[PDB]
Amino acid sequence: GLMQFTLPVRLCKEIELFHFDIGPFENMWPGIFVYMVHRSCGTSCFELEKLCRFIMSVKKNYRRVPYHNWKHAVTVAHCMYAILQNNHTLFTDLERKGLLIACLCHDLDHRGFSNSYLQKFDHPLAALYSTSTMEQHHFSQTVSILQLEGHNIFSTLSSSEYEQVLEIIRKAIIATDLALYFGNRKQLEEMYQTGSLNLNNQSHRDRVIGLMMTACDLCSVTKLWPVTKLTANDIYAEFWAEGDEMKKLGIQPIPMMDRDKKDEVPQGQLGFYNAVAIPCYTTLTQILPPTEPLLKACRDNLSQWEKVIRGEE
Ligand SMILES: O=C(Nc1ccnn1-c1ccccn1)c1nc(C2CC2)ccc1Nc1cncnc1
Ligand SMILES: [Cl-]
Ligand SMILES: [Mg+2]
Ligand SMILES: [Zn+2]
Repeated sequence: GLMQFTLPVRLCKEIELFHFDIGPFENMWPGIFVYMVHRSCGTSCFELEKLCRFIMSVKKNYRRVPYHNWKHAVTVAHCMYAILQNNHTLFTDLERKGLLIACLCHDLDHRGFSNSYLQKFDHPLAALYSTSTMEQHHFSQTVSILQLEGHNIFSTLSSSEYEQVLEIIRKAIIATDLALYFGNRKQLEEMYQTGSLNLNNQSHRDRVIGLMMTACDLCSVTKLWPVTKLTANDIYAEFWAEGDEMKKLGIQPIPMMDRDKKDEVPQGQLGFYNAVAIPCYTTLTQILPPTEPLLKACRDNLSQWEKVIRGEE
């Protein structure tokens, strides 16, 4: 084990920045993930042949959708790598192992439709899982892939460690259900402003990981303006396809899903940054101060959407 993963000089420097873009070459994203696992966790965390097989099976179970795709999985994992590297003392061995995997797997088999669409559509998954429908499916896909021959990347753990890391992965994946994030964030806010927040308490760790998962999931709003602006076209391409499908069920979609309301997108982004993204990163900065650059870049993007609304660009 004296073959080590390296990146070209510009990726080696810029991968440490919260606002790194992983680029348009798909065939380099497996290498970037392994590199992040090797520096984040260690070169000994995983057997390379099992990890490589796991990564390729995960890639094959993401779909060709505009936003919730393979590129989003790796991007979310990289934001988690940055949080882990800038808070290295706060996490256990199992948390480092589970969290990069949770992030790579968190939207497995996404079709670009919300839990709401699956309910209104009466999709079979909505019968199997009444709440966090898609997020329960993604976890179930993660478990199927882990049960494929040659894919048990946790084979060096004891039974009880394996079980714990799969419980970290399950809870991290359920927490990417944005309907759960409002509650979780309000609870961490109270806990922080009263001084009861305690990282030796497992239920509090769970809440902090939950919040890290939302931060990583939304991290597209924390890139430099030209990345953030281009990735918004991709999320809206999904939203408008879901609103089309709502219209096909005879249901008026919510405004952000109506492609006839395309001109109100800038006002939509403000609403989202003020109600969801800014509070999300403010709280995360309060709990993990070295994540400040996520909040900063999010503020800068909010500032850019305000410039668009006043016709300055
Ligand atoms: O824009 C987003 N949502 C949204 C638009 C209007 N209202 N609104 C909203 C309000 C309340 C609740 C939920 N969504 C958005 N949503 C999400 C996850 C699906 C929720 C992830 C990223 C997103 N944006 C984005 C922007 N720039 C670059 N990449 C991504
Ligand atoms: Cl879609
Ligand atoms: Mg999701
Ligand atoms: Zn996601």
